[PDB]
Amino acid sequence: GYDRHITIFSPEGRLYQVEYAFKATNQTNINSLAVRGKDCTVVISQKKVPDKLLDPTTVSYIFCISRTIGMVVNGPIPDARNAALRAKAEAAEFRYKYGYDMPCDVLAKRMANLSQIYTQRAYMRPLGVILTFVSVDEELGPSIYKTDPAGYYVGYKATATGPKQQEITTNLENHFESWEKVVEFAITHMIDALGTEFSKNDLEVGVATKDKFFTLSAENIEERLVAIAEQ
Amino acid sequence: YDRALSIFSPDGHIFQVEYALEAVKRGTCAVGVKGKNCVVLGCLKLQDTRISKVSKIDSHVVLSFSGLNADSRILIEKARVEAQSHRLTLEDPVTVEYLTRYVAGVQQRYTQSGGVRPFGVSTLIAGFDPRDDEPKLYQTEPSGIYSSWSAQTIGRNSKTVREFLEKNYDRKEPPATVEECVKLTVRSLLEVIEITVVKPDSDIVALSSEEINQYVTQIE
Amino acid sequence: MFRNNYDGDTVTFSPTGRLFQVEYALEAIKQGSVTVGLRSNTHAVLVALKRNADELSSYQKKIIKCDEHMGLSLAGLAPDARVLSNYLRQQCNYSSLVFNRKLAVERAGHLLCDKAQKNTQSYGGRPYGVGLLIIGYDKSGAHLLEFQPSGNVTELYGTAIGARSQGAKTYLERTLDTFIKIDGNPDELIKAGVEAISQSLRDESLTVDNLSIAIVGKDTPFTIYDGEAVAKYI
Amino acid sequence: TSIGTGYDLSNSVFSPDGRNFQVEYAVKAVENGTTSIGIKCNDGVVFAVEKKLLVPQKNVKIQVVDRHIGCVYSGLIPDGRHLVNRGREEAASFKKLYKTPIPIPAFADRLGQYVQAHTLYNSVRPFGVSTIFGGVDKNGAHLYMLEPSGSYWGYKGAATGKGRQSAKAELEKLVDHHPLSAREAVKQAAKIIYLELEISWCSLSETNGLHKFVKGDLLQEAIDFA
Amino acid sequence: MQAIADSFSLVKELQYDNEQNLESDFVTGASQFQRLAPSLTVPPIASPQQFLRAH
Amino acid sequence: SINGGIVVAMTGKDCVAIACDLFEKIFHYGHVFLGITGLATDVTTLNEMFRYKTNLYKLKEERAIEPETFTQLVSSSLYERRFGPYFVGPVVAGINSKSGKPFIAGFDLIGCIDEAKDFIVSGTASDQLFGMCESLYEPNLEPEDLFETISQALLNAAGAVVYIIKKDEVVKRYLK
Amino acid sequence: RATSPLLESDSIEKIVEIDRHIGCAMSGLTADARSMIEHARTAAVTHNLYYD
Amino acid sequence: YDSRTTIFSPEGRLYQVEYALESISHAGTAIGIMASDGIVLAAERKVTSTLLEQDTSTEKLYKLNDKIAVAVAGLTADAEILINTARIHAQNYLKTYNEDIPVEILVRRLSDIKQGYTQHGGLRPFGVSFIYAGYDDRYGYQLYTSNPSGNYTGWKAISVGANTSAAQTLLQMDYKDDMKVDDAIELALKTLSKTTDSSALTYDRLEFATIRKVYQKIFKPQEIKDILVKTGI
Amino acid sequence: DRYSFSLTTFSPSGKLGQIDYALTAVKQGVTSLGIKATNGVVIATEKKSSSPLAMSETLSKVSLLTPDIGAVYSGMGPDYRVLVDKSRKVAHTSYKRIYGEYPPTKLLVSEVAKIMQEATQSGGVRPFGVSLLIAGHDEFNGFSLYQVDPSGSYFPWKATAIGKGSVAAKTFLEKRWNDELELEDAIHIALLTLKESVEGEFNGDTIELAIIGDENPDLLGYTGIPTDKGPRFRKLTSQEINDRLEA
Amino acid sequence: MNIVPQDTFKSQVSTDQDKSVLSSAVPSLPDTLRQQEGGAVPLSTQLNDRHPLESTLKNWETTQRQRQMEQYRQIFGIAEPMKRTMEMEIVNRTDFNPLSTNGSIHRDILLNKECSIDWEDVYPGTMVGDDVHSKIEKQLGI
Amino acid sequence: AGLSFDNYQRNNFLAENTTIVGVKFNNGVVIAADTRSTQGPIVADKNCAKLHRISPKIWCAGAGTAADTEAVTQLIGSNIELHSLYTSREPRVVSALQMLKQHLFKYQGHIGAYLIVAGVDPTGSHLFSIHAHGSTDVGYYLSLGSGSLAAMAVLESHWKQDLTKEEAIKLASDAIQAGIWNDLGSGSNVDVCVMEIGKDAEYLRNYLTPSYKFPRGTTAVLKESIVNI
Repeated sequence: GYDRHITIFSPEGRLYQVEYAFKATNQTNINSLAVRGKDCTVVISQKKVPDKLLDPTTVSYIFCISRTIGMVVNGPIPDARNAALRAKAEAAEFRYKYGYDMPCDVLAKRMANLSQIYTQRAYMRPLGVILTFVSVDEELGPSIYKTDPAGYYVGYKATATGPKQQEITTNLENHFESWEKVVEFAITHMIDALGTEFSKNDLEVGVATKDKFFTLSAENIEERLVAIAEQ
Repeated sequence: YDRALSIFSPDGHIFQVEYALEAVKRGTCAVGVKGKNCVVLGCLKLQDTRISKVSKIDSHVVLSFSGLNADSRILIEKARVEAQSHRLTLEDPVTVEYLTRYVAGVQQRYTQSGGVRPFGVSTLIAGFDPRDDEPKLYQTEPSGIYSSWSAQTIGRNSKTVREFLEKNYDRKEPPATVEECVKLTVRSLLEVIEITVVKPDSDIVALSSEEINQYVTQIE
Repeated sequence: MFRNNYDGDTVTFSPTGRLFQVEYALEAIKQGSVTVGLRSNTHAVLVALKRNADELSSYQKKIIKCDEHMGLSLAGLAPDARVLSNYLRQQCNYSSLVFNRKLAVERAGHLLCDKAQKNTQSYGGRPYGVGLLIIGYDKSGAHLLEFQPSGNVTELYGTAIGARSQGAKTYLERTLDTFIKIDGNPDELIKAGVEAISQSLRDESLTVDNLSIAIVGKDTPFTIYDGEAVAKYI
Repeated sequence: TSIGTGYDLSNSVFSPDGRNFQVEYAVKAVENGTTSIGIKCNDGVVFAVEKKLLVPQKNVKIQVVDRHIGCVYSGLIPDGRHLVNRGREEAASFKKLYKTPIPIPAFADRLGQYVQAHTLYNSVRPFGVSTIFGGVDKNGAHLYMLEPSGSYWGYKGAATGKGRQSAKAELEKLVDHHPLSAREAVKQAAKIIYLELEISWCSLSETNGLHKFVKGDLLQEAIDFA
Repeated sequence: MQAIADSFSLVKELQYDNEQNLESDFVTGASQFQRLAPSLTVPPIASPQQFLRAH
Repeated sequence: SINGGIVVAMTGKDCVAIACDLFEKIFHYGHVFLGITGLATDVTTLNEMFRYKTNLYKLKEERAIEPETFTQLVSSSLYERRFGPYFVGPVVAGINSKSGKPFIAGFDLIGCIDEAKDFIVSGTASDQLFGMCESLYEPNLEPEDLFETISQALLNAAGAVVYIIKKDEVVKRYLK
Repeated sequence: RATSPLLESDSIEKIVEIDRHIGCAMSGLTADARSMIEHARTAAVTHNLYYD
Repeated sequence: YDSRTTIFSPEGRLYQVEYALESISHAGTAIGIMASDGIVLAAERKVTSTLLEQDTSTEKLYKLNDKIAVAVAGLTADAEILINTARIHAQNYLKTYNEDIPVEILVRRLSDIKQGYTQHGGLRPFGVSFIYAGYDDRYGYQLYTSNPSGNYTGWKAISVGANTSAAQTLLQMDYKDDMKVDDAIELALKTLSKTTDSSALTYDRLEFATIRKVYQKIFKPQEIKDILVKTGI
Repeated sequence: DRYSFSLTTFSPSGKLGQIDYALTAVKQGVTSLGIKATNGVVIATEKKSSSPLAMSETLSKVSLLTPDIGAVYSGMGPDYRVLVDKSRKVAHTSYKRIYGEYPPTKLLVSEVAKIMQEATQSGGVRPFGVSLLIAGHDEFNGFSLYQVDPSGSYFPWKATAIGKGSVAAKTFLEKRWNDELELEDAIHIALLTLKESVEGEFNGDTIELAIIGDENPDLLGYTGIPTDKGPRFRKLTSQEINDRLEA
Repeated sequence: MNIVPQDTFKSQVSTDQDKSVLSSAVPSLPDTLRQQEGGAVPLSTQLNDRHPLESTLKNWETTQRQRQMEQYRQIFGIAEPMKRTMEMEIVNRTDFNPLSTNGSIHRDILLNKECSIDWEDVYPGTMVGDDVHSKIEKQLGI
Repeated sequence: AGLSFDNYQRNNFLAENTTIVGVKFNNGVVIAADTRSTQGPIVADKNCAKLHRISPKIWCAGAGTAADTEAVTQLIGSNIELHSLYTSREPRVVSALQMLKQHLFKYQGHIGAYLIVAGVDPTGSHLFSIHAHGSTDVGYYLSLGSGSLAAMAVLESHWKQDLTKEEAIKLASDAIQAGIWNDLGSGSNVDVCVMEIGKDAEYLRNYLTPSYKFPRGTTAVLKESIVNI
């Protein structure tokens, strides 16, 4: 009935429209990885660009939200860009109001509360994206927080997302000085889990350091892959 | 086509207003009779009697109702507020036609949106204009239609009581005495007692539950 | 059949991308009476076959005037024609009051296009269901715009809108080579328009009551000829 | 399943597969439009489209949104007009604020956000248009295709409309041949369309970095090549 | 939505955004001559009565 | 005129006193007593307001308001009208039902709290009565010694009423 | 039209004055007619006031 | 027709309000009795269990004022919303007129509030019916009830909730209007004891109050137990 | 568009469907429980995690509302989080800012119940799919424990449990509860009940437990105001919880 | 792009400016009984010598919101302020509650006021026209 | 809503008819104040405590309208408490400074609170002044109130980089004593609060503290009554 079109409870007590918003997050086949070093956080995403005509320069699902916070989005790019602009405005508003750089987990909490709004107002659809925020917090150090369309969020030691996220998660559980080594570690485990020897353009990589968040350029991913192939 | 006020039936009816008139048809019966000198209105064991369905809106004008009691009470309160607002803004007491026009406007206003329920109440408004002695009796309807009547009945048995009045009233030999109006009212009710008599210059009496008229009419 | 499901509002596409609710407003023009417009390089002319509801009734005013430079022709829903005409004339006025410049005809048409598009995309309203022909004369010369209530505007040498406009438009398509050269002899352009509107007639003939004409040009402010003034051209 | 009965009659509904069928239907609306292509040069970009009482100098399909950026759309005329005008407003406001031509990626972002916003609420419908836009830029030249979902990416070439599949295939063969000058790209765009013509281009060498129409002599030469 | 958007889309400086101004200057029809209780201009200041007294 | 006049409150052992020169200017809301000097219109408005607030308090809590909580209520209710305050000088006196702590406080127009432990004066002739109270007052007065001290100080401030408040009883007295 | 003989025909008022030289006869849902007549009367009086 | 409270059915009846009325048929019975010298209120605590704090679950009888109390049947959340609105109204009345609110004015205000939620479509009826006991110097002791429909009636004795028909029949047989408060307490206890679905009318399953003499008392479970054994239940 | 129809409505049975379905969503949630002792209250719950890579230290299911009041929930965590934020805000705005002191547990519970109820009238929102156990101390009412349901109904309890284990936990509490428990006895009974209710690994990192007890001046963060009162709410560390489990 | 609220005084005044409270007898004058303001005696002319702060403190938050929307228009374009405003209007228009004074729990989240108090929160501050029906009529525009 | 204006015109018509110091030191900050309070020339209350707490480790003292400083300080303490709960973090002193100055700016100086805010947080010790118009400045030592000049004279004569806790407490209490002796508004006791970056804040109430009864029956009782409540 209406529980199919709007986010009211079904007799099971289930918000089907939110569960279906979770399934929207896997409509792109990209999967991604985030890991923590001692003093850096690294996020690895696939970059599936088989279309000869598509310009892989523009195809990025990793967003720089703040000086110290980045996030990777899993799910359709329009809603990812919407969430990105929202989080970015909220990080700037937090900095303006409270006089210090927004912590990654406070931004995650804000975006989760917004998602709760979208899970509770009848006339607002849930946003259909999973957001993974990565930062090096000045109090907590490197930290990863992931936010669902349901408005659930929790911190993680590492994450994977997308259709094959179980394989990466289990490889990380099997496992469990500078950020370049951590990038090489994460890439090596992505390769070992997925079974695809990546091209320099099959990947995109984000690094949060003590001072800043940055995305690797294709020549940096190239040299990381070379340094992997040395072993 | 039944499920909104906004929707005309293909035959031009607004069924949602006819269903409010059917809601009126279920309310307890109210009777009104104009004389030449007065207007007469009429209609469990453990009930606390001390704590009438005839409601004074101002000293000169009176409103009875049938249908939903709570709706009627809201509309009575609004009518009283309007009566006092007129009496404040203008020095004169409200005309009875002005009051019934306001009441019908309020009932219409609650018909002008699909988000609000119309008042499922019809009112019988009786009284005299200030400094006047023509008796005026009016009916209002859920649509906000209003009409002037020599006698009318609304609610559960309005059909039979009206068919009685249509033959026991005479448009050109109306009852010319208070007792004659009360007699005709009680007779009409006895077809199915409470009686209120309104007289010019703000004189209104609830008629003491005098059973004498009842006994006389049962003898007749 | 299945169209019944996807046609309830301007906000549902069908499985074929149709957007039926706009199509129905474009069909609403076909219920209108025929009107023709044409222009030369120096003059622009509108011709309209008016109708009346009954022999006891007057004919409805089908052509209007934004200002002394531009004017308008209606076909389709009278309420929406009223709205759009008031809108086009409130824009012509505001333009004059604030800048003291005659609103360019093309700009006025684009303003109508914009206003019309909004109703095609919000849930609550409905498309205007009315076609308009705009003529005017300005620094850029004579103009004729056809407006469709989808929110489409085209500048044309001639056109027709309404129930049988296809006949007049076919006739004009055969003869555009002739009327566009009719410069400084507007009487011949008016007579060409009345000829064009003499096609698409059915069980009817042009008469001083049912026929209305207007003209504007370099030497001629927007003037409407109706009644006995039309007998010169019948 | 392409219809999605029971999850299609309202915007913003996710189906059980997480699909927004109203968006897929607005995409299917694009598949009806006039076949249109864009090609990205080494130095710029070129656009071409496949397209009597109309005034011919006023019957033009390629829309210049700004001298900086050219735009062509397919699908619903009024939706295209509206999106074009919104983009022209966004460009003009960017220029008023920052005293520079709007970067093509910033413009693209603003348009994607505007289209995407029409996917959020049941009170509005997605735009029934897919737009190809691009131009010379501070960072070079960029070609974008903006789908009615609000999804957009940079492209080396893009095609939309009924002929989009064959246009895509031939433009991909072209890209495989040149892993282009403005002249050559104009000729190949004319060919791809032929596989009335109207063309426009934007290049630093051959239009001073402005958007300009390809008309007269070079249009006739492109038709001769086609 | 679009109405909201158009709120964010030269008329501010001469205040012909203001509806009552458009009416007063007879932009939005003759509506100034269609209202009972004619509207009276008051000077937009903290002490209108002082400005009036200073007539 | 009935505007103005003087109120004083004073602390003893296990008791408090509050007094005024007198319409009435001492009010009580259960076992918490509020004296208000100032405009009689504002005195009345404050009495009506604090009756409203303490009745709602007692209904929601099923418990009589304690003098410290009533002091904070008075403070916050005065500050609410930070712009165009009430022209009043309230004084609260009472004993906490749990601890038996005698409590007095007084306020400015906008609810600054003095909470002085010895004595509080407000209104007209405040500096005269400050001098009297400082001279006459000694800590830990007995209830009857406290009555004598407060009543004599009030009589020497320039027809009066005195409340002597125990934990479990209150005695009201009048003075010429 | 009269629903019953008890209805006072002298108060049906299907024709109303709008202005000294303009009248109006109603048919249909009388409440809407009342609203239109009140509007028309207000318009007429306003036009008199503003244009003499 | 029943989907929303603003739609009349073809029969002219408001099914959504009849369903709000039917909601009270599932609330434990409340009963009220007006005597020559006071009023008795009693209610069944149908939601009961040994882990519930009976000593602090004041959960059906609420005082709105001095000289006025309400007994609640139906949705306790809606009940406490209306109770706090009525408390605020009574205190506003006292603040304005410096007199205790007449009981009927409060009942009328609460019934108008309950009615309005039946008339705007974004609101549902309150699924709650109150019995009002109070005293004022106009009508003295007086007792009312009000429905989700927002109609109210004055009663000498009334019962609401599940077995209202049975309780009201027992009242109609046993009630006599010259009885005293001490008689009405026992008549209430008898009625509830014969009406309850429990095997026995244990003191924890009861809430009890009286308005008499003007003072009101909400009984603590000790004196409830004593009044029970005095009655002999 | 000026109106939105009520999303929660009575069924012909007289039952409000969305309220029943929210209570079903509560029944589906993981077990949580609380127990009044004579000298404190326990609240405890399972830290169910979707992965072992999640940081359990961020799964704050138990949260402080006031230094004397704490809450736990079962059901939709986002709704609980928003309700906690609002309950804290209302505890400050409605009460601390007026009376200069924190609300009693009864009145903060009433405020939460009011907030939850109004989502049952609105035509814009569904009700909250959570029930909350709110434990606290008041200077006059003493220690108290309330259960708030999606309807916004609340009742005081001696002990209760909600979620999947709710019925079996309530029976274990009803047999094991007595009016003489000390807070260490209540903590032991709580841990045994949760051990019986939990699924899979039962350890100090899959559980969290908070108490309302005596003041903790070492949690006050300042010294030298001797009348000033340390928080009575105290979350147990997973170290301490493991040291309990070794009993 | 304002810090302090600039536009803060009524430019035009009329006896009919106040709608929903007009006399039914003479639709040109206020209804002083329904106003319940203490008679006509609060005549509109008495809106003089206002506190200098009042006209800025009443609408401070509105001005901050307008500046914020302007900043979002300048930096992010017309899409972002449109989205924010549409969300906000959806919340405002769907929360109808005639009995509660409290602000919507979601409105505070959108405003990012979940962890903020102001005096309007602490101090949220009638024989006619206070009824639920008057609120229904205001909200539906009956 | 908010602070009411509802008697402004009325009260107009009717009208027509301290020393505080902060001292930063090598691991913390000391704030101190006198405890006299005055109404006009009259000492309304000795031993008035002027050191307010914004958070466990953020403390405040203020001058100007006392009720204003109290109200704004308790509002900002409530906002800081709520924000700390929301972020699960110990609050920053820069956050209190920001929201306090934005609040005072909103009221355009009509809320006449002037403040010194001192605290320690995860980023170290901080000491700020705030003015009723919303202007702030950082300092290593500050003074405020009528005795602000005497206290600043002492601080500037004796303050030095890398004061110890004890030397800083001595300096602060000397500056307050100089205020007490040299300013009339200051007097009575010295209050001190000591915040160390690693430690609980040490509040030190009254750190420095520099018969006529009539016989019973004297007063003429007129009459007696019992009031019961």
